[PDB]
Amino acid sequence: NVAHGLAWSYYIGYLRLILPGLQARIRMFNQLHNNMLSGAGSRRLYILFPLDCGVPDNLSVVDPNIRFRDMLPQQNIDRAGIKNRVYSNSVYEILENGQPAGVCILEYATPLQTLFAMSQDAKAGFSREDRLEQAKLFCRTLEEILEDVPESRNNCRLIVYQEPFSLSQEVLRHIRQE
Amino acid sequence: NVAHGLAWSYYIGYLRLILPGLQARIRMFNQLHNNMLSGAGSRRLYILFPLDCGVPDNLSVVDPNIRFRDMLPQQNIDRAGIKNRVYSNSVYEILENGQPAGVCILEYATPLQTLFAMSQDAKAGFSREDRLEQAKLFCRTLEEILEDVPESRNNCRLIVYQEPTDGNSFSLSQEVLRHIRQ
Ligand SMILES: Nc1ncnc2c1ncn2[C@@H]1O[C@@H]2COP(=O)(O)O[C@H]3[C@@H](O)[C@H](n4cnc5c(N)ncnc54)O[C@@H]3COP(=O)(O)O[C@H]2[C@H]1O
Repeated sequence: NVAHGLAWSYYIGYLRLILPGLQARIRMFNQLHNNMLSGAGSRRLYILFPLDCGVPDNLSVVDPNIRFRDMLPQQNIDRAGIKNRVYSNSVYEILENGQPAGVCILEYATPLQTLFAMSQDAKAGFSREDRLEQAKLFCRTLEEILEDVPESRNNCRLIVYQEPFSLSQEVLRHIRQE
Repeated sequence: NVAHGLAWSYYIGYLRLILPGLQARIRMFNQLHNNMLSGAGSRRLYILFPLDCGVPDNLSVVDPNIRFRDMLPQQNIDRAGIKNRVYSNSVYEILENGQPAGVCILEYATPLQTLFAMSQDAKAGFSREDRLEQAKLFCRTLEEILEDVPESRNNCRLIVYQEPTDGNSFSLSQEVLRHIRQ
């Protein structure tokens, strides 16, 4: 199942690596940028999961209420022969009525671009309904791996959504949760 | 289709991205390192494909004759929200009883690590015969995807091999040299 591969790829090749040392890179960010990620809703990685598989590379474009602030300190790992493979995250202010109402670390789940792609292939196949079906399983499979590792919930939130819808707002919702 | 998602991932999420900008970075690497990557066989990205899916992080350990030299310039891309996501590649000397035999860009196919642990997982399951079958399919799917990308053959070389369990001899560093020597 493609989705299980995508989900295991995301965990193994990324989360499992990135998640143990997030709070470390955040204590550093606060010392460096004047205690910006102070709040509890600020000390997690918010991962956007459009079930439509539509994933823009620039967030400010898509919702002008999401403004780039800085990047977390870089994290450098030897990976499968690549020396110092770089793992980098970005920090964002979210706006409400043009005011900075909250800050967080934010990105999309990259492999949904891959799912989209497979789906448009003239021989691979899928349809919108098959692709949406695989997107949900991707998400479901990712959740259930994350359970066996309670370093997840402290460190990361999944934000899942389908568009049959305010992005900067739904992000504030979760930030304000904590 | 697990291997299929993985073959599409390595391309859509990597080779699509970095193969085009590869030669610009090499020529820069040459100007900062005394024209090291001189040969046509050196100006390629060599990707190791162990069908055994045992993919260690450090090469020199797995074959003493593969020595880390330096790194290519990094390429930064805004990607799915991450600003300046970094794409980095490493350069290697390949030794032959202490004599520098060839020099290239070299790495493993990272997703092989994913099949490995997937197989080991208690519930995700599948055996060593099933993982081997999926690793093969990965390569095959990858290679057919790449047909529509004529730049690729001038930029990267897939090096597929299974390691011996029968006692036979296999030299990885030799294998890389053969490919370079093409
Ligand atoms: N440094 C990072 N920063 C932020 N997110 C990250 C990340 N590394 C990984 N991810 C997430 O991990 C997914 C799979 O990572 P993976 O490393 O196993 O497997 C990767 C890897 O095999 C190859 N690859 C991708 N990016 C690479 C890179 N920057 N350097 C070397 N190889 C890379 O592409 C495969 C799939 O790439 P893909 O990007 O689509 O998808 C990545 C991405 O979704």
